[PDB]
Amino acid sequence: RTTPVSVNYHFTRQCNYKCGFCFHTAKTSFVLPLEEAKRGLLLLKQAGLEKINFSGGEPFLQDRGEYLGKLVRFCKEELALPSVSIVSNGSLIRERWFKDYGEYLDILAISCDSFDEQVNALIGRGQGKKNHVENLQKLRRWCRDYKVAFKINSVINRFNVDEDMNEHIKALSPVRWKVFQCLLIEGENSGADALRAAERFLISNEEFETFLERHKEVSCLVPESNQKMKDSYLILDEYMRFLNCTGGRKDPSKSILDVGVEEAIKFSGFDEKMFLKRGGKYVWSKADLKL
Ligand SMILES: Nc1ccn([C@@H]2O[C@H](COP(=O)(O)OP(=O)(O)OP(=O)(O)O)[C@@H](O)[C@H]2O)c(=O)n1
Ligand SMILES: Nc1ncnc2c1ncn2[C@@H]1O[C@H](CSCC[C@H](N)C(=O)O)[C@@H](O)[C@H]1O
Ligand code: SF4
Ligand SMILES: [Cl-]
Ligand SMILES: [Cl-]
Repeated sequence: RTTPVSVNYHFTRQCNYKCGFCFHTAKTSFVLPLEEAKRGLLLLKQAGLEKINFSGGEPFLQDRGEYLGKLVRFCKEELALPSVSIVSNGSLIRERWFKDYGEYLDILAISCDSFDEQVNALIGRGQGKKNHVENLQKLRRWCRDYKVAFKINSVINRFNVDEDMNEHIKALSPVRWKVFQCLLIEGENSGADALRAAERFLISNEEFETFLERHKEVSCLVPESNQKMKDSYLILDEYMRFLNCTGGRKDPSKSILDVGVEEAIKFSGFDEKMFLKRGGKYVWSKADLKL
């Protein structure tokens, strides 16, 4: 009964950053061959896909960004998907990629948890070599130049919960600013079998709400508490298995490449009502936006 309208494909678990709360960790080095990823994406389109978001891991890592670029163009041009988006740490994105693939990308989301360099060092977002605020503005201006909608994602955690980001976010003029409460996922950032330990990053719901109220002036803010975020996505892992988070883990279905979309998605644990409640359906085609 679940139509895969908007799906996240975490095609790699490799990353070049070390965020201490990371909930999608470097557990394998498996990435599908490009042709098999395309086959899976076609299956999703035949099942009703409208929006694909490429995630990870850091999606720009694979084949020096060309794997991601080829999938972006395939989805936009061959599948005719209404929306093709990416969530990225932004560290590896070069102007050449915009020249080659930007036409086909609706939305580029860059994760930015703080505009303070010491906070980003506490979190593990890079090694502070780049001027982070300038790099974000550089990507934002390339999104302007190459006509891609710009989005920012922030994880609200112990180290940025008191931060005032109003001016910095407005200066980047995003179409969408997703504000996530830091989320615990067993086997990723919690428990004995996890590469990360997010407990020391967590904040209460009350603290999260205080952050939201501080940023009411930002029109593009989309808030996601733990309850709004945990089960409200369709998440495909690097084997194109749906990850079910209803048990606090990322429990994989069988692969859509083996059993098909309809069989696998029955085990996704997707909460469609919450997907809608958090604003998961929106004007997501850049051709329908005013950039
Ligand atoms: N329990 C969860 C919930 C979400 N995610 C991942 O967290 C990221 C959230 O990024 P977001 O910008 O919200 O994803 P989109 O699908 O692009 O969001 P939207 O379409 O609402 O803009 C996604 O890769 C999602 O799959 C996750 O790994 N585990
Ligand atoms: N424990 C956690 N709770 C909430 N959001 C988290 C999280 N760990 C990671 N995220 C967010 O989930 C999204 C996808 S993470 C993978 C994409 C890319 N490496 C990136 O960081 O943007 C990012 O916006 C990231 O900041
Ligand atoms: S949240 Fe940080 S560590 Fe996790 S995949 Fe994104 S950049 Fe990498
Ligand atoms: Cl079609
Ligand atoms: Cl919320």
